[PDB]
Amino acid sequence: HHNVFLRSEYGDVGQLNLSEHNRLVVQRLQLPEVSGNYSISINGTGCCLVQSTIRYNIPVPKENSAFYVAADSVSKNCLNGVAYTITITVSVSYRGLRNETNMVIIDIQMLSGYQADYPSLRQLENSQQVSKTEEQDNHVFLYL
Amino acid sequence: EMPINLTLPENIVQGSASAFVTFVGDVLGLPLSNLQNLLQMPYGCGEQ
Ligand SMILES: *[C@@H]1O[C@H](CO)[C@@H](O)[C@H](O)[C@H]1NC(C)=O
Ligand SMILES: *[C@@H]1O[C@H](CO)[C@@H](O)[C@H](O)[C@H]1NC(C)=O
Ligand SMILES: *[C@@H]1O[C@H](CO)[C@@H](O)[C@H](O)[C@H]1NC(C)=O
Ligand SMILES: *[C@@H]1O[C@H](CO)[C@@H](O)[C@H](O)[C@H]1NC(C)=O
Repeated sequence: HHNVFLRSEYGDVGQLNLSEHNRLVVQRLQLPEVSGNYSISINGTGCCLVQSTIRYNIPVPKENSAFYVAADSVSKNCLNGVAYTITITVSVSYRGLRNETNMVIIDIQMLSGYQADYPSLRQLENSQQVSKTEEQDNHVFLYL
Repeated sequence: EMPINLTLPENIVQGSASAFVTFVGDVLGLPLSNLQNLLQMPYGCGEQ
């Protein structure tokens, strides 16, 4: 048996109940205020899990020493602003103290309204530097 | 009666902020409906 309830300084956010029926389905809660002061409580007998997650975006925090990556690109057919074809080049290096590195994954997000060049990806594949390529949901993943 | 210790980092993009709370009726209940997607990290290898 469990009854769980969330409070803020202005009111009670949620009052959920967990029993034999409510055992395999997950309960979802979203806080309307992202900078509030909330408190949960669970009452009854049994064992339960609580998860609290925060989701946000950060603008590419490249300010500290880390697994070094330098990405840039060039144009070949630049016309009246937007260029039809783009050529992306990246440089990768390892700067940790470990003995040797394991397999690595590089992800590139497409520059808004573009799409991958399948012949270029397969040329990268048949050349022996990337062992696997993949393109989905405007992200290109290369597995080194 | 535990509060929630949430602190958004400085130099954060405005408008991108969400606070979620997940509850489960069993200890091993969460990895049930997300079995195809335990992790957002992509696949592509034998161990993956
Ligand atoms: C227990 O859960 C049931 C589910 O429908 C509902 O009656 C209510 O949320 C709870 N009842 C209580 C706490 O008396
Ligand atoms: C939020 O509630 C907590 C409860 O301890 C306390 O810090 C204070 O009442 C509130 N803090 C704010 C409004 O910054
Ligand atoms: C790490 O282990 C490797 C063996 O694979 C060897 O070079 C040495 O014992 C360790 N240190 C460095 C710097 O590699
Ligand atoms: C948790 O509380 C600590 C205080 O001990 C605070 O420094 C930190 O910003 C809070 N939030 C997170 C996500 O650690």
